[PDB]
Amino acid sequence: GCVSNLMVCNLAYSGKLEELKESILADKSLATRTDQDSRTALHWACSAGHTEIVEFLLQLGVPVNDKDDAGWSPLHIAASAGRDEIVKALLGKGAQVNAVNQNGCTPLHYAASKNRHEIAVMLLEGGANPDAKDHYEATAMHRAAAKGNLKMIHILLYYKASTNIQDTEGNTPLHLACDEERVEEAKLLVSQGASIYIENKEEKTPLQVAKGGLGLILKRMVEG
Repeated sequence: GCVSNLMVCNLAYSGKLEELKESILADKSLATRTDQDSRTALHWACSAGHTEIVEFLLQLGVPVNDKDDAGWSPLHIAASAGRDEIVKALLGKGAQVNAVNQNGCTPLHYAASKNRHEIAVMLLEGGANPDAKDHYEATAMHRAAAKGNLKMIHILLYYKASTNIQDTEGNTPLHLACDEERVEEAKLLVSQGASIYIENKEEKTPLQVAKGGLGLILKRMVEG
């Protein structure tokens, strides 16, 4: 498909490595020329998962942190699209782990919302802030708890993510775990220090949001 008004962007998106290599080597300025969405060949190669094209552009020494018109960096694009090897390559060239797009999302928010375990680890090994808050003051942990992703909760706890940050509705990840009936996630969160006392904007603790017996189980875990 024609994703760009820029030839080199279409070549990068469609995985046309040799043609892209010919064009840029012939005119190295094409490597950083931007299209209608303010994207270069790097953004499109990240989107379509063309690792070798990404590696080519990085070895050329293109910038790795330029944002398109929606605030997306290559690292956002690679993390969202589940491009494990490209995320590794971008972190190897000092990609901004804590960059935010126009929704205030970091690459880790996307790793969390799409259950991308290996990418979350690479981002966190790379200095990602586990407590980065989006425009709704929500964290990676809010997403993991809401979706019931135990493996992702273990990753975020290992890298020292807080369990008690309130989003704009006053909900901690434990409120969301209780509301979505994520029983084993709720119990893990409490066992690791998630507060049963914090009230959301409806003046409810996680115990009060919890349904059918979960509230008493969590209360007993903290109070005996």
